[PDB]
Amino acid sequence: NAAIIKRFNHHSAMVLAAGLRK
Amino acid sequence: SIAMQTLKHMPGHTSREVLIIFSSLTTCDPSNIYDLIKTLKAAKIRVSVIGLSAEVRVCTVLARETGGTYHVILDESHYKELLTHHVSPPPASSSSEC
Amino acid sequence: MKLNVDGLLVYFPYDYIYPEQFSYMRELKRTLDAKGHGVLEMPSGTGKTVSLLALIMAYQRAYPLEVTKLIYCSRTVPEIEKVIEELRKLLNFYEKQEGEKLPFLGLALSSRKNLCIHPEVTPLRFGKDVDGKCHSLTASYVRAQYQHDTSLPHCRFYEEFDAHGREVPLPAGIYNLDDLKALGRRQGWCPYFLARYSILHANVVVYSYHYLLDPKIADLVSKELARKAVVVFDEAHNIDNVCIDSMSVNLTRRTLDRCQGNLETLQKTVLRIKETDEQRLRDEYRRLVEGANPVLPDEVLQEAVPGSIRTAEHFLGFLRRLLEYVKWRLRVQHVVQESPPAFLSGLAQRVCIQRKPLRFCAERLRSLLHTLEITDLADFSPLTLLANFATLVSTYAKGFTIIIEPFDDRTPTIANPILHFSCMDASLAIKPVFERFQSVIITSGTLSPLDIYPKILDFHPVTMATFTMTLARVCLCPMIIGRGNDQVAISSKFETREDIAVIRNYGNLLLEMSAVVPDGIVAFFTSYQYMESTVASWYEQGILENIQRNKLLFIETQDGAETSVALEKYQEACENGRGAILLSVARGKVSEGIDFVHHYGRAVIMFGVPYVYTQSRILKARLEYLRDQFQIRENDFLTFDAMRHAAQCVGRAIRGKTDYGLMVFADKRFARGDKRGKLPRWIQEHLTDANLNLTVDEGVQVAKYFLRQMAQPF
Amino acid sequence: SDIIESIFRTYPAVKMKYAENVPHNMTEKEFWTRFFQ
Amino acid sequence: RTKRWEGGYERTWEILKE
Amino acid sequence: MDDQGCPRCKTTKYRNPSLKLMVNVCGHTLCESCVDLLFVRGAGNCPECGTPLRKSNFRVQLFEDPTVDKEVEIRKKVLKIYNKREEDFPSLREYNDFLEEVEEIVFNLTNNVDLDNTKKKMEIYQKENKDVIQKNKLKLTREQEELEE
Amino acid sequence: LKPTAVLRPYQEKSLRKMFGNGRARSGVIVLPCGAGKSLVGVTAACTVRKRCLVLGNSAVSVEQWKAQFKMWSTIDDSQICRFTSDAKDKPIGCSVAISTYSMLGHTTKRSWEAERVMEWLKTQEWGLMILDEVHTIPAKMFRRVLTIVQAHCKL
Ligand code: SF4
Ligand SMILES: [Zn+2]
Ligand SMILES: [Zn+2]
Repeated sequence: NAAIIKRFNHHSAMVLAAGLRK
Repeated sequence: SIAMQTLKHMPGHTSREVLIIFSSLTTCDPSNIYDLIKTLKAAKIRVSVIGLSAEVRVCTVLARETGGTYHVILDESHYKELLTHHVSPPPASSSSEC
Repeated sequence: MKLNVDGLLVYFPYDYIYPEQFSYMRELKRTLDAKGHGVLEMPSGTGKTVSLLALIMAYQRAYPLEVTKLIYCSRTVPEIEKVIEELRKLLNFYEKQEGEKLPFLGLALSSRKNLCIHPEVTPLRFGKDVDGKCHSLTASYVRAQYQHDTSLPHCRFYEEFDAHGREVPLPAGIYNLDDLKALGRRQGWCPYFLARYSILHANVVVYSYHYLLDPKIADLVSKELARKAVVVFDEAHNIDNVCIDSMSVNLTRRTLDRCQGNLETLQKTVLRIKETDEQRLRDEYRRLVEGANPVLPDEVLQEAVPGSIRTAEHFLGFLRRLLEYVKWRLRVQHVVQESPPAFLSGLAQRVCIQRKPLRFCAERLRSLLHTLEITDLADFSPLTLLANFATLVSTYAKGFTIIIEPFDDRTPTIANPILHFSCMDASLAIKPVFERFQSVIITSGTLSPLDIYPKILDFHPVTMATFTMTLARVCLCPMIIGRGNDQVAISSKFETREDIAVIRNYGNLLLEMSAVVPDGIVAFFTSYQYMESTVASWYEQGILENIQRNKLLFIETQDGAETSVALEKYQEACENGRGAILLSVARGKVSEGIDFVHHYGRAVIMFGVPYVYTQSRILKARLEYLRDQFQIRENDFLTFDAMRHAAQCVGRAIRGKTDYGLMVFADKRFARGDKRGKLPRWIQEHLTDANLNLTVDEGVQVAKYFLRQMAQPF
Repeated sequence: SDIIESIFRTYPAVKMKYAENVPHNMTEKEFWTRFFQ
Repeated sequence: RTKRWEGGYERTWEILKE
Repeated sequence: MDDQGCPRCKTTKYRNPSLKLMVNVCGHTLCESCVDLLFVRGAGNCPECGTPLRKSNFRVQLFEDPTVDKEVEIRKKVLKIYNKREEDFPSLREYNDFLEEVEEIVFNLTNNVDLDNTKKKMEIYQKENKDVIQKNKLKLTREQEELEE
Repeated sequence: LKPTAVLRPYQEKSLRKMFGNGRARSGVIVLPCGAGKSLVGVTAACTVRKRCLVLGNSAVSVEQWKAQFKMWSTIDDSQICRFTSDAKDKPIGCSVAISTYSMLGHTTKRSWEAERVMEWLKTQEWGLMILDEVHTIPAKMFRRVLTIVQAHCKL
């Protein structure tokens, strides 16, 4: 159940990290 | 960036400018807009944003950092007034050269 | 800017200030004039802060013989760091207004975790680790070993401070923690000990509430010299809960296991001592027979002879007897029971441990521990907690209870029983502050009605005034949504809280609000279970996808690191065009720690009235004691704490700089006549029937209009 | 196509998994199912 | 818990005044 | 319950907390599975220590520390002596002076022989049984009832 | 009425007008089929909280009413009975009854089993009597139902 929150927040985290070029 | 890739090749005597009609406060971006903003200042591209029903952070900093203005539509008359105001030539900044 | 305040003309830096600031200052002045404590509320932080400092400084300059020092306390160090910079700014203005420097000093105090510069502890980041090492570095044996000049890693900053830093007190100025550390580095003096010493030669001192509530640190800073000084709380709306929590202590299975391992370590140390030499340590035995620091307050602590515990063996045996009894009493398998006197009576009956020697448990422990030349207290901490608990429960329990729970908290059942010495009143614990200092001012925001406080805390308020923001435009817009667009009541009733329609109404409301509210928006839930259930329900539905598609979403958890990263990503998302949504539990540590600003929590959503699980033993003991002792009704206080905590989490949207914010409450309960009266005056007066019972759609429409009206300049 | 491509471009696990487990003698909807199932 | 209809008719027209 | 159990039958203790350990003068953990063997031979002799027991001398206890078991048993016995109340002493030192030797006796009796301890106890009993023990018995039982109430 | 039920303003108006005070008023409510007339009837029963009898013009309607009662009210399936010749639910075993004008208004000889229920229906007093498609009610046979059944209020 917590994996849903973790995944949804991972998704938003990865979308933000992808939106930040090195 | 598409505008900058075009306006960067423009001459120096011409006032390079962009008018943004922002509608949906959410906007996807592939990279940190602050670098692009710094690049816009360096490119001397005057950017002014007009927000419809939205008072966005990025638009606030983008305008005021670049020297442009960010305004939001109060009503139809405000929208008409804001565009009418933008028809005026931009006042030369102390950083602007002839 | 000279202000024509009631008592005197007050110099102020800004050319323009709002009308309510004059009222707040001249009202607060009454506490000084009447030589007594009082309570008041003011939304703005910076405004009430700068006006408070101006008022108290002008009053102090006018009546230095009446008020020697100002003691200011605030929620946290990051806030304190800004306040002390505002004082410096005020002093810079005052120096410019005066045209010359004056003999004035102000400084902010902090724990050694932050306020330290020693290289060996600098890589450490846990507070107890830094404190344990610092204590060891400053310990008399290390100092003696340093005086022996043998090869030893020592705190040169301490030795140079004790030699020179103590010899010359700092003359004047304002020193922030970062500036105090740099000063300490430049001077080669311990910032913590230098600041502590500077309290003896300083006019203003700043530290958080626990530096005043916990007697060990509070006594050192609240000495009798401050017999005619003023103490002011700026955001202690939860002073009761923090005070009670600072007095409460929790014991657990693992704690006792650690205490046993520590006890075995003490035994090994005693053997090492006995095989080396114990006669030198018996020098302490003389003063003990003659007759970290304990949490017992000034009037409760006494230097009375420790009783039958006259030797290390007696103390270790006495501790063994208690630890075995505590383990036994903790491991008992039974329902949760409260034994305030019975635990002590049981201790005397079951193991024949009398309260008299037990009263000196922490006193003897520290003395023994000190004579034992232990490495550091960091690992011995559980044993010290047990000893502190033991002396505390044996000394007094009038304002406490002993609760035994077969399982850990936050879990339905676990094979790790726990015991609580739950405190239940703030008045007797905070009593020394009001008794010693000539005036106490309880200032806060999101402050529920003031008349409850004289009941929970023993004080006679000179002032009882609630201020409301005065501005050319309504920068804040509170609104209550009582009905869903599905023509159904949106109330968070305990049985209705789980209703899929209410859950869906919150999701639709959040979906629309998150789409129309710019930058960062935040929503507070009653608990992680309901939040997860709600999120899971929204994930089964399209609601969660539509929300995330419309704007990024983040959710808070019990993990400080994960929430910190998520919050930083949420803020960074708000900086960029992506924007973000933050879902959190009202009672979560993030809600009490986070500060909301423009585009960072521009709108705050509260889902339902935040009522804690009323079956929790902590609530039961607390609530029945307030009714039995202070006569406050169960639903009265329970609603007050819910109203207070809701306003606290929701009212943080307004902090300063005159930036707009929205506050939407998704529960018709808040619109009830009593709940409205319990709501703070500034919210209550901005709230109106047009926004008192809005439908979800009406809320979105009024919010969109308000945002359009706030975007233009004043 | 945009479903798998948006996920593949957005998530590192799918990015690496699709590179190694690229669809062969199968239907792309099966790979989608293997992810969301 | 009684229903909303126990109070009476709405009488909306009574709000008008002259 | 958490401890392994008797040096011989360390298995039922893990199953349930209903079964309790028994204390004896020898300070040895015992229970029915082991106790039944102690009656068939010796009839009251500690298995490992061999010390005889005058009777069954079994008492229910729920402490894993055998030293506390002994110390409590010793404590309970010693409390019958030296327990005169504070009004007997004018000086602050006296209130805890005898408690020092008493705690030494109680503690030392957990390890050392009671030869000197019993002699001292008897030498003081001959004096304390006359008045102070008679008086303190009343005050102790009275204050014990006050502790219960 | 389970909170799943949603009440529209016109529905609420009609109910408020029917329940002008703590006493239910008898009369006719005219609402289109798409307007949820069934929900109003179910709501009225939930309001009266007393034994009620629903009569439909057809067995299909009787089925519709059963579904609507379960769909909108906390009542369980065993507590609802569809007194009908084609189907039996032991009506005497429960409080809520559903039937048709053709059954109760029946002019010819009743079946022995149906007579048992009808006598029980005749002897019991109905707090609320819901009549669907009452335009048929003025019929010579259907109007007899009003004399056969004893009801405190009829909607
Ligand atoms: S003595 Fe000073 S410098 Fe050394 S650890 Fe303690 S606070 Fe830090
Ligand atoms: Zn033995
Ligand atoms: Zn054995």
